[PDB]
Amino acid sequence: GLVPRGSHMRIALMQHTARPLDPQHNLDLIDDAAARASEQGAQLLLTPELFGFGYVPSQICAQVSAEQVDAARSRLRGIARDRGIALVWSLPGPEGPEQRGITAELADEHGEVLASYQKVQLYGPEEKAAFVPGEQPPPVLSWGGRQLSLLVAYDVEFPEMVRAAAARGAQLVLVPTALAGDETSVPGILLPARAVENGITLAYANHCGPEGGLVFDGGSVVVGPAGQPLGELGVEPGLLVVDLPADYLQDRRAELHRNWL
Amino acid sequence: GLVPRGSHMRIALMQHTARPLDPQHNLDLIDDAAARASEQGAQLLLTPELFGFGYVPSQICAQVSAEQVDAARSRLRGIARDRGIALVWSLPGPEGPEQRGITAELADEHGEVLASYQKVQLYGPEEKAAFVPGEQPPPVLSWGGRQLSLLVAYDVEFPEMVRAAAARGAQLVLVPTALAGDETSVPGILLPARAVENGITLAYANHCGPEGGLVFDGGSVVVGPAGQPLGELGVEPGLLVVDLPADYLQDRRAELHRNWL
Repeated sequence: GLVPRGSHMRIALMQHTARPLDPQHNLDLIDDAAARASEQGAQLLLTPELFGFGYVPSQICAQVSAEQVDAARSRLRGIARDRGIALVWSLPGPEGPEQRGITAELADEHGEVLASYQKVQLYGPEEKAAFVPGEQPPPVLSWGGRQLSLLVAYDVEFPEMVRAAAARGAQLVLVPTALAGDETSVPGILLPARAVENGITLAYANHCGPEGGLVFDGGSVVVGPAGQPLGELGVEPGLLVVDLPADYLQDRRAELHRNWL
Repeated sequence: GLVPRGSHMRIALMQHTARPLDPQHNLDLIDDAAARASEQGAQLLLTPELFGFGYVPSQICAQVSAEQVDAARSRLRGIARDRGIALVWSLPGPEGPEQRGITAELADEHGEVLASYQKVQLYGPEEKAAFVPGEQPPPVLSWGGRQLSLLVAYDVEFPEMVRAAAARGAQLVLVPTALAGDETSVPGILLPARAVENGITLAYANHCGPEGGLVFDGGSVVVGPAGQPLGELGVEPGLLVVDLPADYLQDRRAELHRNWL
């Protein structure tokens, strides 16, 4: 409903089913969600991993050109500006098909790209055959009165990746994902710990349905710093809208830890 | 009951209330538990943090001598040998009161000390006033057909510490603890993730009652690699006896992670 008293940030997560290799369809779905989110007074929309082309790594590598990626990117920056909402998307990277990774980018409500990130932790042999892993830590930036960061999918399952964001000041970590196979331990067990162990909030936006030979779990969720869900979806398409309201990060002996991994 | 078909390791956890500064009492409680565990066919007993002197950091520093610590240590090695059970205990370290830490040690059923470890992550200002932090990673060793490791209390709440054990081959991480204040997120949220994110089993043995001005939570638990409790206690004294039956550790990009903490 109405924006509450103690909240100045309202976010939205898109959970839907993409059509493999049909960016016009999938980007129309993101535009629809962006509009709906903005109508409900959200200031940012998070969407799932590789949504624009579908989660089809091998087919992205074989069939999607750099010019097609750029065309999608341009449309998404357009959606952010035209729907007046910050937008996090995930696309192949901008290089050629043999040299690019899986990315996440944040555009503000004016359409400016504020931050870009390449997935460090690729999942499985298909991703590793289709994409180059990222080599840079997660970005952290001020937006909306807080420090936001980006990670993609499998990345959040490594405590190191979330710690790398929180070490740089992250408060709100936004994670496009694509999680299939009834993997309940990721949102059920790992995400709450990532939140608690860093004192942060995490938003996790999944696909949810038949798509590319998989059946995605849905279960999109926003987890706060106590490890509790602030909002969660089930298995069907939906738009989750959430108002956001030990000192592990100081106590950790990082100079020793770094030598022990 | 009877040792089951698919299990060759049965462990026990002691959960009890210690009396501050009364090692004879507290070590008699460990001897009792060791006997009971051995009668029930356990091969190893895990006991809680600082149990022999009570969880009273400031008073340990002010009043407990190195010779008193050594006397306790000697009795514990005696209990392991005389009750014919491997034993994990936690005592002040062996140096003088201004130079020692909080330790965990594993003795085998012959009373041989197989491994010793000094707590790296001290909790709060009282611990930090009474003890020196450890500087060495967790030990890992073969016992009973598996690779065992040690950590103490607060250590397990850092993913880095559990990763350091699993990186060295740990399969079973044994954690004396002292957790008070109805801190449900530690066993409820963090321990299951430590298990899942490494593929390991963890045993967590707490105090449980009035002791040293705190009321300890109990909730001793053994968590398996799916994050599920294999056995758990409530808030009262007890002896938990448990039969033990993505490739994160390979996939992690440790050479990058180490630069990002």
